[PDB]
Amino acid sequence: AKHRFFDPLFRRRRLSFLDRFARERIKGEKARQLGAQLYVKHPDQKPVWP
Amino acid sequence: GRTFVTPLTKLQHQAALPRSPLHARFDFPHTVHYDVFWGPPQVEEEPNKSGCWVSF
Amino acid sequence: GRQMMKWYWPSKYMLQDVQMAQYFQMQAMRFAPRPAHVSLTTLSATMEQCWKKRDAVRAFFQSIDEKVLRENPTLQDLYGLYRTLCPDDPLRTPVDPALWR
Amino acid sequence: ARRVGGIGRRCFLTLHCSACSFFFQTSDAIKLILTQQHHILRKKGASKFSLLPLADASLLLKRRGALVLRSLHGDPLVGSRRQRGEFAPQAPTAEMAKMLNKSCVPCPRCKREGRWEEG
Amino acid sequence: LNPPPIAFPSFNRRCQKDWLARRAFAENEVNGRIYKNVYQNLGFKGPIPILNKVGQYRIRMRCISGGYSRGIFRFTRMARMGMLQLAREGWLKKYGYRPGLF
Amino acid sequence: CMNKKNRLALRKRRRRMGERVSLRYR
Amino acid sequence: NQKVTAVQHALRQISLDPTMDAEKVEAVLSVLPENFPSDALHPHHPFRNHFGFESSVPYGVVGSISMGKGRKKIEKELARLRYPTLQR
Amino acid sequence: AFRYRREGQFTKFRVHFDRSGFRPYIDELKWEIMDWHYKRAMGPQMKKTLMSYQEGSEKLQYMHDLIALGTAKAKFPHATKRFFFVPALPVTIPYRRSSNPFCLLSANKTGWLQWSPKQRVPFPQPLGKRKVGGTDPQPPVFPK
Amino acid sequence: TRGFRWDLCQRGRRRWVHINYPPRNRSTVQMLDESHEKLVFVCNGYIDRLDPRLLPERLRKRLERNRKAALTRFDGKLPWGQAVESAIKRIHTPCLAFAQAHSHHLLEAFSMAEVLEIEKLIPEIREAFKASKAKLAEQEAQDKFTRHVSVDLVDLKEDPVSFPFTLK
Amino acid sequence: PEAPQPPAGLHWSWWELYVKGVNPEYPPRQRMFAFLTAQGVDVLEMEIREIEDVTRWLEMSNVYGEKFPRFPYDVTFQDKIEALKEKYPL
Amino acid sequence: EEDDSVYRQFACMRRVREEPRLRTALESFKVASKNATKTRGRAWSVYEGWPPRSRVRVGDEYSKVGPLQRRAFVFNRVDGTGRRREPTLAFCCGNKPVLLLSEAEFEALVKKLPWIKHEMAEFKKLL
RNA sequence: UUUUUUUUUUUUUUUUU
RNA sequence: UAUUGUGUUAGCAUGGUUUCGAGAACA
RNA sequence: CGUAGCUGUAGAUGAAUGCUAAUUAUAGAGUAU
RNA sequence: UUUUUUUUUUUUUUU
RNA sequence: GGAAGCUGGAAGACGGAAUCGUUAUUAAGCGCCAGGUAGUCCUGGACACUGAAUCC
RNA sequence: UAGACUAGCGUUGGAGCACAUUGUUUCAUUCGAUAGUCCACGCUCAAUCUUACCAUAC
Repeated sequence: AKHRFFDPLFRRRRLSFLDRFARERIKGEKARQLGAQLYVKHPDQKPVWP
Repeated sequence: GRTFVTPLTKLQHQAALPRSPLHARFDFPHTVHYDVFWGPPQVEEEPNKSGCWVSF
Repeated sequence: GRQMMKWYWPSKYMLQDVQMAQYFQMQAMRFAPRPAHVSLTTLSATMEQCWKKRDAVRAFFQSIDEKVLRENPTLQDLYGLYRTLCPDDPLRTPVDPALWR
Repeated sequence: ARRVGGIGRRCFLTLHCSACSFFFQTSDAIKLILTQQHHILRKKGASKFSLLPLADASLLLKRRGALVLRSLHGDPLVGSRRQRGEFAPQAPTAEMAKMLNKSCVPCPRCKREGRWEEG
Repeated sequence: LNPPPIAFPSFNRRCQKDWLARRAFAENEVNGRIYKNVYQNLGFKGPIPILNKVGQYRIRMRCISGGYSRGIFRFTRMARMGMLQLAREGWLKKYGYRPGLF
Repeated sequence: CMNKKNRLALRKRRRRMGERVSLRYR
Repeated sequence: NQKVTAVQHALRQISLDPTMDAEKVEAVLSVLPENFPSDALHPHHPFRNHFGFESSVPYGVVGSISMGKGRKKIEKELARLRYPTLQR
Repeated sequence: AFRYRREGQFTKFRVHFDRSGFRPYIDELKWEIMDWHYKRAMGPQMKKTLMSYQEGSEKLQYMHDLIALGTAKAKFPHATKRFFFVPALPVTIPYRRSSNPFCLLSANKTGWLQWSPKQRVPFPQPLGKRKVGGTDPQPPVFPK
Repeated sequence: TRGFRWDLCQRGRRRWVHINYPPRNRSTVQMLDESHEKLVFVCNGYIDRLDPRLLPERLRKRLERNRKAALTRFDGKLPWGQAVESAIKRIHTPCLAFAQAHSHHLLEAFSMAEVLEIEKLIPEIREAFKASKAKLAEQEAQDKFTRHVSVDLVDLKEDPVSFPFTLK
Repeated sequence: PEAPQPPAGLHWSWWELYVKGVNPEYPPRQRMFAFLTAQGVDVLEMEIREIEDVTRWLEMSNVYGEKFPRFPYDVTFQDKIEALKEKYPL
Repeated sequence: EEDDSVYRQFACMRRVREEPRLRTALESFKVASKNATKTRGRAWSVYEGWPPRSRVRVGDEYSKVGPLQRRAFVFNRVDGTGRRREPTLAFCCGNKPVLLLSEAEFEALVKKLPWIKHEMAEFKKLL
């Protein structure tokens, strides 16, 4: 079991994008493409971490 | 080129040290004072805590 | 150089990870013993050697005057340890003035 | 009322002499060493002989001579505006006394070797 | 709504640039004295262009809980709003802060 | 030290240290 | 530890192969640092007094990413000297 | 003349920061405020993982002791409890190893400290209705 | 919000030949990509010289006193050619120069006559490179030890407080 | 799964974990440890500020390829490796 | 208090009391210092053994005082690190504002020489 | 208070050799 | 021991914290 | 500490302080009249 | 103090 | 950018009208520094002395 | 029953910062409008950085 610590400010931001991902409407193709590579996977389950 | 001797090293060479604790080096009264900082574990060292002076 | 560096917040991507694998290892090794005895081992198995050569070292102090005892770290310690095995051992009239021993 | 030296009659610009009785401010120190340059040069034994023209007595009183003396004398009493409170200027006679004694400059009163002191 | 988490500042390019100059000056601090020593011994005053980009004066005060480069003190190291939020959250009491006095 | 108050202070301060500065104007 | 080491190493010269007839008394008194010059302690620094004594002051971080640091390569040198110099 | 009421006036307006007995406080708060968030986010998470598998938890600990020391010094029969796991977290504050015999952390020989499962006196006590920053994972919502 | 440096507002070293930096009818550059330095381009030259012989008696006396003297005065030349332009002689001659890749700064220019002389001296200059290669090995051994460092004291260091001394 | 930690005196050393990159789980540091160790440098006794400085160049020269070793004052990447080796022999 | 009756009767203690002069100690230090720093001690070896600037061809290179040239110019330029070695060709007058670097740049000049020669004639010569 | 590891231009980033 | 874009339209008339301007605190 | 007290000058019809061929200090760089 | 001095006063302290 | 020497014939004795407000160690004068992480203000912050009158 | 009156006392000039008319490839995006979140605004200090602007290019 691994649990990588993350910035508390990033936790709330992650849920903000995910909440409106499959619930509300998001415009622009670039926003979805770039937004599907940072909040789509859990920080602990990522392959590489900065 | 030149190979001189530093003043600090010169003093070290010329110094009559005592042979064990029971031998008196000096022959006059002298008082030694120094400040020692004690307290909880500080993340950083406190400056101005290394003074040493002698009075006679 | 060291004064200006003390600014801003420190790095956040270098914290210790909460790994369960390392938690069990720390608990298992927490109850380890302390068989160091770095000082005791040196003294041990040494008194027997002095006892074997007790007669050989008995004449060492007879031919050495008290005024010649300048190296106390090697002589004062030896004299003290020797008396432990043989509490009574009058070598000559002169003795320590209750200061060096 | 408006005396020089304040209540304690301070004097942070004069230097005393061990021999004889004569004192002068740091302003006259620069002129004395320059005027008596022949004695100093001969004591030790072109680039070295650069201040020879300044030894003239009349040249010092001209417009050119007035600027040369003021250039060397930086007015140590004047400093930054933040040098207030405990950070106040001290007597600069410590540096002047060392140079005046090492250069072996004769005293105007009596011809003597290094005999100056702080005072 | 939700006051900021004061332990981790947001992203700021200008804030990071100021810290970059600090590291460069520390390594080059030794070279700065060498440039002044050689000129002093020879008795000639000249410029040092290399010190422009690695100079000590290039760095200035900045807000850690911020990114503005004005209104920061050496005691608090925070802006007007940085100190207000920190003091109102109950963090300075242990450090001898009594707001009763004016 | 731009006004006559602060500027004159410097001249008066030096007068108490064992120096004589002209005073006169400003 | 440093008292026993000097004493134990000195018994080798005292064991017989009454008095010593004043011929081999100096042998036992020559293998100790007390009556020996401190000039041969370091060939790279020929001097009388260069080395001091180490202190017992705790060092290191209680807990951080640098727990296994101890003393630096250059710091260990000054830890066994009376004071630093600038003769090297 | 009030003497005690005017104490500290001299070292308030007529003293330098580097020429006074006042010590800085920002240095200590730098490493103290950051560590608070670490224990809050990783606190409940560590306990949840420990309690995830109730039974068979002591088997892993028992086997680990057979590799480090070999002989299980804390071995006990089947009719006796082995140990109680306590959720602990690592230390992040770079404290100095002081020589104070009365200190609580100077004699620390491990990089883990116990965590209180319940606290009745919260350290970050607010002075009003304001909440603590970074304590609202779920985003807000407006009536719209 | 003043300027940083005042040196940019002054004339630097004379270029001997004056050429208009902004081109009007310049061709297209070729090659000089991998090096990324000292690009080659063609331009128009303009030579200029001054011969103080035709000057009047009034101005010639002062001009010579400043030029042929112990030290230069007023750059050793008169002000702008308000009245001396009559004696100024300039001949147009095509020339070329080099410019920096990224910096885009002028380095120097060469006359057309000097350019042809370089071609005729190709055999003479080519053989000169062989002499330099001979000294390449000799200077390698002498220039390698140009690094002063403090003597290393540690020697994979001992713990020499008192003991060990019998161990030595 | 996990390597042991036999430090001196205690039984835990966070310094060796960070330099090896086992605890931080940083791929850039994991590959750096196997590189410097082969060169013969005492990485275990290096400063915190110097370890990251060298690691930055390894990743920068990998993603973009070994084609931009430029440094101020015409310095090559090989000079730093040789210089550091002398100060940290094995 | 020191007793001189014991040091005279023992040679081991006599050495410690005796304080060698600095001259004797300094002599040994010179030998040890040179042995350790065997690859150091010389910094500037481009002394007049080869006179700086240039030695192969000197005089009348680029001074625009007369028509045509006489000889070429070749020398070496020290690198910014003090370890590299490269030649030099360009020499205007002492300062050398423009440097042609090693023969890498000079090789391209010869290849481009005929191209510029045929272009300058039709560029502005006829106008 | 103690003096040395090796070394070619008038052309020392100003002169028609 | 640096590390998750934007110092850009849009705040009086939908805004969280802070605050200037006017008015009030009694049984 | 400043206006002090005290005490010399002109009991100011004329005390305004900016303009500048030119130096003092900090700074890597604040230059030209 | 009739062989004594030869003089203005500040914003922490004789715990 | 700050200060200083020398030099000195920059523009002013207008108006007893009028607009900004002070609840007395208030008002009116004069003097000092603490911070602004090299210098760098006539503003702001902050201390001390002389300190009158009116129907408020 | 404040302002209104009764004392003292700062102004229609020459000077520092700032707003504005007139210049600008760039001369800092701006607050508030008449008793003021208006002139040293978040200029507790602009000689490079602080600087968001323009030019140039990687």
